[PDB]
Amino acid sequence: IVGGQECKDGECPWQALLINEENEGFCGGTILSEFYILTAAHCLYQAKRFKVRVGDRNTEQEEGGEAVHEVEVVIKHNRFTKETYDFDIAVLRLKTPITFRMNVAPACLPERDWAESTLMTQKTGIVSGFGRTHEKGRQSTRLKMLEVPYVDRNSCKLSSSFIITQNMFCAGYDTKQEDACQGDSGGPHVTRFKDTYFVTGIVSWGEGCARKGKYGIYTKVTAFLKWIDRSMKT
Amino acid sequence: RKLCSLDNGDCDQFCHEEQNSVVCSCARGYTLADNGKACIPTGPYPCGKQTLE
Ligand SMILES: C[C@@H](C(=O)N1CCOCC1)N1CC[C@H](NS(=O)(=O)/C=C/c2ccc(Cl)cc2)C1=O
Ligand SMILES: [Ca+2]
Ligand SMILES: [Mg+2]
Repeated sequence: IVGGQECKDGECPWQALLINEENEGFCGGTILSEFYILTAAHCLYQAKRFKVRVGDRNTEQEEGGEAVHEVEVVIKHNRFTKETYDFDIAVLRLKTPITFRMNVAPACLPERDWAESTLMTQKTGIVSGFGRTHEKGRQSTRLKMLEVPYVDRNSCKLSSSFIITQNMFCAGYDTKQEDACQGDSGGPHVTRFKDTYFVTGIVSWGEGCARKGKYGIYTKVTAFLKWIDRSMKT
Repeated sequence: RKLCSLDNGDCDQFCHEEQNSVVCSCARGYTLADNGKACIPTGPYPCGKQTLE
């Protein structure tokens, strides 16, 4: 996350981090239930063996809420493609269930029509992660969150050098220095409505991080709700 | 602005329109209250809520 603020105690409880053999985070995820994590399909080609960590806000201290979970099944969308990052979505089933507590809780899955007419028409969403703090910087040891305005679809298309499919949406700023970055991919994009937070996107890609005239591109979760429902039953 | 487009039809969460009438509903893990508008958590740590203690 470039810019933004620290997630304070209990504020980002649905955050998950995919960690490699060296115990280092390389992608984010969203807690959907005791057994399921939502992430990006492209993230699955960034490590041979990985695990999921939850309830962590500071990677350099033991806060007491941390839990590591092994992955039992990887469910990648069969239409995903590395050329365009179209269908950039995956679901992970965990070997053991997540025990909810302080800093460990799921985000709600919305219904499609209501989310598109009501959530995606709000001014902003919230993105979060332990990714780079600037395009060429190091990864954050602190979990960060950032408010990102929804961006007009036409303007977004005009700004992009790569195709924007029906499965993607844009969020962020034209010139202001705030955006998601490398390391945040796979992470949560949520929308608040009456003090309840709903999953609206997955951190997907961008031409760098926080560049002038460029926005953050997210997988459009509302297009994949039936797919997510199926994946969570098998 | 009518029904669901007028302040979410007074619903806490999901709003839909059936036969010129607002019908409210809730995310998994909540139940619709007696007033047919508010959403009540069925157990501890319900989805979408920042944790307190
Ligand atoms: C343009 C994009 C990219 O390479 N692709 C592959 C083909 O399909 C389209 C996307 N790029 C360029 C490099 C960049 N990598 S990154 O580590 O800087 C990711 C940053 C990022 C910024 C904002 C959001 Cl919301 C998500 C990721 C990248 O993805
Ligand atoms: Ca820690
Ligand atoms: Mg920009």
